[PDB]
Amino acid sequence: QRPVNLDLQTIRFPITAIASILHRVSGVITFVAVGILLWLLGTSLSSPEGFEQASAIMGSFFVKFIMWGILTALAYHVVVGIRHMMMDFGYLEETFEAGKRSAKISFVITVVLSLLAGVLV
Amino acid sequence: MKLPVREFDAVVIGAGGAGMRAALQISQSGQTCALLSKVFPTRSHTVSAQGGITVALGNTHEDNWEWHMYDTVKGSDYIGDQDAIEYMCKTGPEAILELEHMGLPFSRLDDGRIYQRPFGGQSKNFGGEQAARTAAAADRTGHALLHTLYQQNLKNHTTIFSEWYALDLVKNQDGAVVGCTALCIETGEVVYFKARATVLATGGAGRIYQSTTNAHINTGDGVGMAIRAGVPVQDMEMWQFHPTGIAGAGVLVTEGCRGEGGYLLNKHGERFMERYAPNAKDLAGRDVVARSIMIEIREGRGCDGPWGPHAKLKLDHLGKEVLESRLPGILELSRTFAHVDPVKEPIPVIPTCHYMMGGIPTKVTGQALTVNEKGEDVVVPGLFAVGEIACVSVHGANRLGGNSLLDLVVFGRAAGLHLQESIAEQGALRDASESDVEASLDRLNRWNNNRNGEDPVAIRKALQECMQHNFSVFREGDAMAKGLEQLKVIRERLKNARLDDTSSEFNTQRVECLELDNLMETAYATAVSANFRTESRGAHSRFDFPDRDDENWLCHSLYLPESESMTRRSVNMEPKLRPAFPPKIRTY
Amino acid sequence: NGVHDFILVRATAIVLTLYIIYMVGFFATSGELTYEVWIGFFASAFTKVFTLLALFSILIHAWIGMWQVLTDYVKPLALRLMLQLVIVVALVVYVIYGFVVVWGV
Amino acid sequence: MRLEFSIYRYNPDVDDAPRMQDYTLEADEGRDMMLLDALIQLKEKDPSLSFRRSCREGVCGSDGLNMNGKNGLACITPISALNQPGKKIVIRPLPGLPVIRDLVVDMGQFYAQYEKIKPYLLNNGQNPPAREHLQMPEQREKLDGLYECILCACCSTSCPSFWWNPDKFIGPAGLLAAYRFLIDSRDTETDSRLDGLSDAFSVFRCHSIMNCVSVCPKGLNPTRAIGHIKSMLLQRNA
Ligand SMILES: *Cc1cc2c(cc1C)nc1c(=O)[nH]c(=O)nc-1n2C[C@H](O)[C@H](O)[C@H](O)COP(=O)(O)OP(=O)(O)OC[C@H]1O[C@@H](n2cnc3c(N)ncnc32)[C@H](O)[C@@H]1O
Ligand code: HEM
Ligand SMILES: CC1=C(C(=O)Nc2ccccc2)SCCO1
Ligand SMILES: O=C([O-])[C@H](O)C=C([O-])O
Ligand code: SF4
Ligand code: F3S
Ligand code: FES
Ligand code: NA
Repeated sequence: QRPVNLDLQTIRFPITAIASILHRVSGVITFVAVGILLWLLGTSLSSPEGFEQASAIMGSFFVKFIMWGILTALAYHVVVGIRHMMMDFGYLEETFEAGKRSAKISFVITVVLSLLAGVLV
Repeated sequence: MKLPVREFDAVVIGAGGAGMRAALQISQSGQTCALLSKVFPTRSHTVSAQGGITVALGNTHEDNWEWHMYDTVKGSDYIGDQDAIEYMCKTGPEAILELEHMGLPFSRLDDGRIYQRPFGGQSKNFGGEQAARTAAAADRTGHALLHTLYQQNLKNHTTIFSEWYALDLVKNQDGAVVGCTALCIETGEVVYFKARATVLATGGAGRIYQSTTNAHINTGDGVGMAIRAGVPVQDMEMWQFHPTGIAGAGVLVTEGCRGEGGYLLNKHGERFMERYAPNAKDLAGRDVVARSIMIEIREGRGCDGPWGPHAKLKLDHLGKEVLESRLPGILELSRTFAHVDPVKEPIPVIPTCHYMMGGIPTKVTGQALTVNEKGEDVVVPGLFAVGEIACVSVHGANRLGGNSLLDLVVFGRAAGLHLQESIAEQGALRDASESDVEASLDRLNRWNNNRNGEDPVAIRKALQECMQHNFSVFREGDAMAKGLEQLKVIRERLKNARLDDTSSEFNTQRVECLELDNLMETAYATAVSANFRTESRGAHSRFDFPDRDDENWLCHSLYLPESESMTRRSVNMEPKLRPAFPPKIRTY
Repeated sequence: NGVHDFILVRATAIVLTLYIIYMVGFFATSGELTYEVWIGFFASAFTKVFTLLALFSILIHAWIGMWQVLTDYVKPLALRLMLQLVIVVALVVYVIYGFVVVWGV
Repeated sequence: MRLEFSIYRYNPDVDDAPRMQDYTLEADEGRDMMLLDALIQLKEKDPSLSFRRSCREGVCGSDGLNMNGKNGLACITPISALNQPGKKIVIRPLPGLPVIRDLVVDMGQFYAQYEKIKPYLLNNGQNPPAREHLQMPEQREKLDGLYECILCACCSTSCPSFWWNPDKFIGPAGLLAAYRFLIDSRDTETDSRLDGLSDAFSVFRCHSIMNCVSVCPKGLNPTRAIGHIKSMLLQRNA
């Protein structure tokens, strides 16, 4: 049966494709994260003691890191999701130049939101 | 039969404009039809055609098919067959309108009609004012045409054998063509396509020259196939050199550049075509323009640079808007291949081998002709040809721009409309024996078994160099005689040439070696024919016989492959719908 | 069909964006997070309703999205159907657990 | 000046699996050739090296290749655009399709997706024109950017959605062709065509990855064409 060239290390991906695969990954991560946030929210709401315990969980440095990652993936998924919708509705042009430009601005905005997420934590 | 046999009513060898239009027609007439092509169909050279289709639509100004007929006859320098030119010009408008109904994306006038531009050799009123009759899709008309025809073939479910290489015609013991052997490039499989009608539609052969506008695949396969089957070819000395190939690259820039208002300059900034063709100027016949450029260069008035000697094609005065809308493809080609932006600077150009006026003589029905021992025309039963491989002849000694695409469509369609009658007229054909099929494999078995002979690459290069030095725009008896001797030697080397790749899965070397045989036959026929024609007419121009000679040479030249010798064939001068155009001195 | 998925993903994206703005709004303007203010926020009818509406939006949005991912990278049918089952079940559990958490506050 | 290449080789009667083979070519210092020129010369020295080509002027679409990681046409890719000091010029087949031999891929799936969108004029024959269909320059402008496609597959073989579902996602080139008939004012079957493009896969597997636009050797923009199809699908089915 015939071989195919699909060796991903040998192929150039422009920034728009990087933006794009990260949007997919951030969506999957966020899917799992929702469960974790709900488990955490449930605990923080079950009683006064459930609440102190959620704070103690959030006090942990390892947990701060995870929670920061979750918020970053979320921010990324939201920002680049909005970018997607702006193209769909004609607010952003669908040219390669515009795609590059809007991807970059999307990364900058995400970095800012990821720093604000660090602070909030 | 030790080879697989695939049987159809018709086998069409070639899927350019002519072959695809023919297959479509043959199929719609109820006959089974196999369309073969050595590349995927939309990669045929037609796909590179630029300027458009010359046809009396009467859109840009009131027109008349007889004006077009006149331009064509005069353009051909009086050896175009006038009954055939009449059929083409009169049939043209409806045949082209049918492409538009198939969805061809023609450019448009303001009132929504098909856009037509001026082109070389176009006049109103039988030699009057410049006409504009070349229908265009910007300057990618060949692309638009071929893709549309392919689309129609998908729609029609035509049986297409893509990337099959036809090797040689198969003849039966009565001398009738009964199909061809072919090689499947993907698998290496060899097959006999058996047919009642075998239609050559294999295109031209510009690759016999060192510099050509033609695709790498333009190797004259149908000329070699005809010749090896004992079928003659006609007017092979008549090679069109397009006046404006890019200098140093060979890549064409369309005559639509001059049609839209561009013109040629020499190193003094003289618009020299005003001198050489006071009426039509830069829109004179191509043989005349091409010679005029070479005369400027020869006499020290050409330009030079990184590109080599050349004339300048100035377009900038048309403006960015007209250039990007009417001529976008030549913007790309000039930038890429000349490193010159036509919006700002003139394109360096030189005459470059472009089109084969010669080929397999045919009737308007597409049936191939041979001659008997008495020199009379007789149909070759089972064989047809359409398109640049055919010599109907509607182009004579110099083809008009835009008239080849018209030819592909008019004659591809005609072969298919007439196929049932042609098959009925020729009668039932005897079957090929196995030895008949075997004879069609001899050439292939030679290559498959020769490991130790000569390098095909040097042979191809020598052949190209010979044609370029000796059978170019200006010819001379002594040089041509020597050229011919050199080709005989090269042709002998070719009989001992080696195949270095013996593999079977997409082996392109084998295909290129088989093509080399067809370049050799085409070059050889061309050289014998050019030596033979002792006069100058249209594209054929000789220092030792500088004059047109209507008494001896108002006729076709015919190369007889069994004796490797020449004879002459009558030119038709009996149109049905109007009177003949008498031969006269031809100036632009 | 495809038009239906495309619209639903985008309709729910808009609802979740509003919900995120609402939630972030709260977080970034509430100083010390006492148990008291935390529970007062989630006891509000507005917060309860919005959170359940977000949860339904997630069920819809993430289902389409995860289906898109699985139909790209997981070819063996049985494995794929199994993964879809786990994923739908998880999303439905998210909603139901959400109902249990807020109706308990 | 010496040019160094690493080129993908595969012959099923000889190789167990594909390999890269190194080649050297002496070039003229003062001249910049196209990659196709270089390949043609490598084949003079290794007759077994197989690749497609024809027009050598960027119009026929024969010679799509992955060059230093990026799809394009060998015939209009200057060597100076590929040649980096101390690195090999890497030539590989278009990604995602079966490799027949060396640099030649089986384009079968690419053509099948093209046929699926019925790329030919559909006109119901009512109100026939007297001669040609009349199409104003403004209507004809809509085909610019769509009818120029040379079917080279550089775009589709660079699209991840096309890699994962080459038999259900139409792919950028095919959708560009669909849009070409969708907005042709002489095509009367617009609604039928949109009805055939409403499933989850034909059009909607496009995620605006934009690999298609970045590689098109003719400067076309499938992403935008695809956007317009999605709008027409909403307009008709939402
Ligand atoms: C070179 C050129 C010519 C040209 C032009 C621009 C260029 C760069 N612009 C033109 C224009 O604007 N108007 C016009 O009237 N003519 C123009 N020309 C000339 C014209 O394009 C050509 O003469 C014409 O397109 C020839 O078409 P035709 O159908 O006769 O043949 P083809 O397109 O060259 O296709 C040949 C087919 O045959 C197949 N083939 C060849 N050999 C074999 C074998 N051995 N076995 C199987 N198939 C074979 C090829 O695969 C191809 O499909
Ligand atoms: C909060 C929980 C969310 C989860 C779990 C989630 C999950 C997902 C997943 C798994 C995908 C599929 C990714 C793909 O196929 O490439 C997706 C797609 C998408 N998401 Fe979300 N998402 C969430 C919220 C949001 C928000 C707030 C936005 C704001 C715009 C958003 C915008 C989008 C868009 C536009 C797509 C479709 C992109 C495409 O089809 O190419 N998502 N989401
Ligand atoms: C098919 C698809 C993605 C994809 O698979 N991207 C990708 C994968 C591997 C390598 C490069 C890009 S990311 C955006 C959603 O659609
Ligand atoms: O100049 C052209 O566009 C082209 O070369 C036309 C013919 O007919 O050959
Ligand atoms: S859209 Fe561009 S890259 Fe894709 S097939 Fe057409 S010409 Fe090639
Ligand atoms: S690269 Fe693929 S996802 Fe869409 S924008 Fe392009 S077709
Ligand atoms: S060889 Fe025709 S596009 Fe490169
Ligand atoms: Na001819």
